[PDB]
Amino acid sequence: DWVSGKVTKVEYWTDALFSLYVRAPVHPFTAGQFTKLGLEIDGERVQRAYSYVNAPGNPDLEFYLVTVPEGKLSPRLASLKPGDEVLVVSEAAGFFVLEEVPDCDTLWMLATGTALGPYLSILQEGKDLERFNNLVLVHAVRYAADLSYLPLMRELEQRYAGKLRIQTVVSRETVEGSLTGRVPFLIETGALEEAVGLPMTTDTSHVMLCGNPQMVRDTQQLLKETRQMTKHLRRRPGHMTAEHYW
Amino acid sequence: ADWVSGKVTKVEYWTDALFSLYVRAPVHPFTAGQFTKLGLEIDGERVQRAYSYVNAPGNPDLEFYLVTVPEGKLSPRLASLKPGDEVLVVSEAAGFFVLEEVPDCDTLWMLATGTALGPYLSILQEGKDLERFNNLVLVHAVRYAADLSYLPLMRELEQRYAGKLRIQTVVSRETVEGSLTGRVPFLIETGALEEAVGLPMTTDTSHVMLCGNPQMVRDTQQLLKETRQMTKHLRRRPGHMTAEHYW
Ligand SMILES: Cc1cc2nc3c(=O)[nH]c(=O)nc-3n(C[C@H](O)[C@H](O)[C@H](O)COP(=O)(O)OP(=O)(O)OC[C@H]3O[C@@H](n4cnc5c(N)ncnc54)[C@H](O)[C@@H]3O)c2cc1C
Ligand SMILES: Cc1cc2nc3c(=O)[nH]c(=O)nc-3n(C[C@H](O)[C@H](O)[C@H](O)COP(=O)(O)OP(=O)(O)OC[C@H]3O[C@@H](n4cnc5c(N)ncnc54)[C@H](O)[C@@H]3O)c2cc1C
Ligand SMILES: NC(=O)c1ccc[n+]([C@@H]2O[C@H](COP(=O)([O-])OP(=O)(O)OC[C@H]3O[C@@H](n4cnc5c(N)ncnc54)[C@H](OP(=O)(O)O)[C@@H]3O)[C@@H](O)[C@H]2O)c1
Ligand SMILES: NC(=O)c1ccc[n+]([C@@H]2O[C@H](COP(=O)([O-])OP(=O)(O)OC[C@H]3O[C@@H](n4cnc5c(N)ncnc54)[C@H](OP(=O)(O)O)[C@@H]3O)[C@@H](O)[C@H]2O)c1
Ligand SMILES: [Ca+2]
Ligand SMILES: [Ca+2]
Ligand SMILES: [Mg+2]
Repeated sequence: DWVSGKVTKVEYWTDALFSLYVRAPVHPFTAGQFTKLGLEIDGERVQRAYSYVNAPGNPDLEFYLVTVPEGKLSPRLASLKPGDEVLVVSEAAGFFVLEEVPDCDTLWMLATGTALGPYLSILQEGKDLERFNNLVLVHAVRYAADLSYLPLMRELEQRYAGKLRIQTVVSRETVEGSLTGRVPFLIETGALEEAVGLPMTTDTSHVMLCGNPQMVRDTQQLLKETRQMTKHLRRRPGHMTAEHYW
Repeated sequence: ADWVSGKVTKVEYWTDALFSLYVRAPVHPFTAGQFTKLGLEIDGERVQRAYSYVNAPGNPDLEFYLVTVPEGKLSPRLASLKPGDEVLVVSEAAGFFVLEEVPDCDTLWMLATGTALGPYLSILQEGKDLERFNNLVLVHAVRYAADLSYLPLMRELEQRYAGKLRIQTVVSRETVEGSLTGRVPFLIETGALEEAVGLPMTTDTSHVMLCGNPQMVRDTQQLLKETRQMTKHLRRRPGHMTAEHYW
């Protein structure tokens, strides 16, 4: 069921990255889930999926978006202003949630670009992570200026008091404090595990992968070929849980 | 890889973003459907990317159909080459997206998005070793009708194959006469593509080649597996679909 949402704020982080804040009578959701946003464009209802950034129970629904220049809906969401109406599906969907994650010593959460949101909702909620000894959050972007949620990421790192390790990855420039390259290369060379201080192996880890579908594909391929890791299904458990954004 | 120096003979733009790059270079003979790598020494590296030959093997005008990727590293630099510029070229082609790897079938379907039409154009311009296929289907899927850069070549090929080759163009963001509207998996699932071409896409009749946009390749393979019971092809474990992803 669609419901009418009210835009409270659009905040731009760069010329292309922005966060959209909404009030809408949605149902409770599980951290990691997504809903759909909708607008009427040229007489047609256009809808896309967007992950909740906010923890469940935060009434300020938050979405981390990138403007796709030739896209249908994202440039229109990008022009929303406080007070504008946006349609929101009241029932969330998705299985990219903690309750579906197998037990493991280390939960790796890998995200590209604007796909960070499910992890932020999970980590801001802060519940049901006791059974994991280690948490690792990796945000991979083109440029350091694209690390829009680095302040929250550092606050979360502080609050988890050493359980959560954060690592930023910047692929198109070299910046102090970040690894340079793409995630598959960084896994294969040992760079990511050296920087984080933890191994990513079948004996220790479960790996969640969110965002760029070619990154998800290539990382799963590499983990399968070199780490003997398998894709996870609820009915057929494995080491790798993925959510593709397109 | 043995790099050789190539000479740009021409860059020809078809739209603001689509162009063909023409090169002379001492490359080895290649098999139609294969690709080489082009390189420029820029940005403190030898930036190199794979590009499919559009030309038939034996055509000395090496031809590459490219799209300018807005924030891309190499494609905007290739797009600003001029006659007489040097471009580096790997002399030995690579790739298995070639006829000798295609299982026997009644109908060979060749589906391409965007600038991934090149391997099929090289195969179909060469025109050899297609006797074992009864029917050939060439599908070019693009966003806008203006993006059908090789439509005149496709029409001449359609004429020269005297009916053996069926061509269909697909345009996803507008409705234009002569083209189907939408995305290839949707056109397959509704029967519209097959109705337009007049041939079925089934495991009994077809092998399907998929070239270009990796999501389209992924989604088309998924649809065909789920609804036509097709499998991915490996030389050692034959199946019904052969893919070449462009990223
Ligand atoms: C479960 C799910 C959750 C999603 N969550 C988010 C989210 O939190 N934030 C978000 O920005 N998008 C998210 N997406 C993607 C989103 O649904 C849209 O596809 C995106 O907003 C583009 O829509 P569009 O109509 O503008 O472009 P379309 O014309 O529908 O899409 C065309 C192209 O947009 C590009 N694209 C789409 N999404 C992204 C992206 N995230 N980053 C970079 N390029 C992209 C791809 O190149 C794609 O081929 C999610 C998708 C799914 C399925
Ligand atoms: C076997 C093979 C054959 C290829 N043949 C061709 C060809 O004939 N013509 C061609 O234009 N490209 C072709 N490609 C893609 C090509 O190698 C490059 O990736 C492309 O030119 C962009 O390079 P870049 O340095 O500009 O971009 P990068 O910054 O290195 O790439 C980033 C992004 O560019 C986009 N992109 C890459 N290729 C394409 C494409 N073809 N269409 C749309 N978006 C794209 C994707 O979004 C990709 O993530 C081929 C790739 C392979 C593996
Ligand atoms: N200029 C910018 O910084 C910027 C920022 C946001 C959005 N945009 C616009 O929006 C689009 C880009 O969105 P985005 O940058 O947020 O997302 P993106 O293109 O998915 O890039 C996110 C990250 O994923 C990496 N990646 C891509 N393919 C990969 C693969 N196969 N394996 C591993 N890693 C891979 C990229 O590395 P690579 O860098 O090597 O691709 C990058 O670090 C473009 O249309 C662009 O115009 C631009
Ligand atoms: N003016 C233009 O329209 C134009 C044309 C060429 C190049 N460009 C630029 O170059 C890039 C686009 O290049 P391109 O148009 O050559 O290639 P592309 O984005 O790969 O699109 C080629 C075709 O693939 C289809 N497709 C995409 N994802 C699919 C999927 N999951 N399943 C099935 N089909 C799918 C597209 O349909 P959809 O339309 O539904 O995505 C389109 O018909 C952008 O940066 C763009 O700005 C612009
Ligand atoms: Ca608040
Ligand atoms: Ca795209
Ligand atoms: Mg890309």
